Amino acid sequence: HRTVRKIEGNLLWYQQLQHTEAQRTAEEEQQQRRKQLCKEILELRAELHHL
Amino acid sequence: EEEVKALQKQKNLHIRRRNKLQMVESGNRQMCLKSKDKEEETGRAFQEVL
Repeated sequence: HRTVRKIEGNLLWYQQLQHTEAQRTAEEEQQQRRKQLCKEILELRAELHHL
Repeated sequence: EEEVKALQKQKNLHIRRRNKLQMVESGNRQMCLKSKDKEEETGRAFQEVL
């Protein structure tokens, strides 16, 4: 049961670590979408001010 | 995305309210032009009394 825990928890650990690296590429797409939304908010606020 | 939806809803509200204000203002401007003709008619009736 001690060997099983060492095997499973190291696998779980490195899976979580790879999931954090794959999250960085999703963070770049999310940052691009956030820049797009902030640009759209600024355009909408400017149109609202003119209205 | 909620903020964009809120601003879109506010933009649509301001577009509708501005269109309504322009209808009120156009009706009012037509009433005001005719109320100027009325001010000239009542101004003539006032000169008649003088």
